[PDB]
Amino acid sequence: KTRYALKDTDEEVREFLQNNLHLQGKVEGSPSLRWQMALYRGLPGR
Amino acid sequence: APARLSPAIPLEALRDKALRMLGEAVRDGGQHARDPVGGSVEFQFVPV
Repeated sequence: KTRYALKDTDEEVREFLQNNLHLQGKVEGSPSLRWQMALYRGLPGR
Repeated sequence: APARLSPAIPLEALRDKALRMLGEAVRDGGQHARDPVGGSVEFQFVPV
């Protein structure tokens, strides 16, 4: 959202996010995302 | 007066019990739940 606040185009933010693939969540140890992961894994879809 | 000794209490039960609370406390502390045994984490780990 802040990148969009920089008046950056779609290509600019797409390249901006493409270089931050390593910076995913990876906070599975925290309790805030502990139940969210389980709920997502419990979906009837894919 | 033959001054009295300390009151007795089953030591085997006490040692087995005390290990159980400490084992549970260190296990329940990993979940980082919003409801400790006492008022806070201080009252949960210090008395044991």
